[PDB]
Amino acid sequence: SALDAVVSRWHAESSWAARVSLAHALIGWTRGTNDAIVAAVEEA
Amino acid sequence: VLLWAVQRLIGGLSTIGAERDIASRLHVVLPGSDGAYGEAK
Repeated sequence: SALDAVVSRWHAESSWAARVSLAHALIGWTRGTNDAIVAAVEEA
Repeated sequence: VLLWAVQRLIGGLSTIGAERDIASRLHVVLPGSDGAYGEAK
């Protein structure tokens, strides 16, 4: 949903096309910010 | 005015008929209008 705003603004405005390189990565899970969660998802 | 206003409107309008009559289930319609459809989604 947060994507759908900024990327939609990118597709809308033609000024951001030559000024910003919008990029994004769908981050997964991190083991820091516990061990039980990591064990459960590694079993998954 | 859309999201927070109607969400607190649902909360308030559903609070009143909570303890007075059980299984009185409130109903809401949502106005959803491609990019406009994306914002609606």
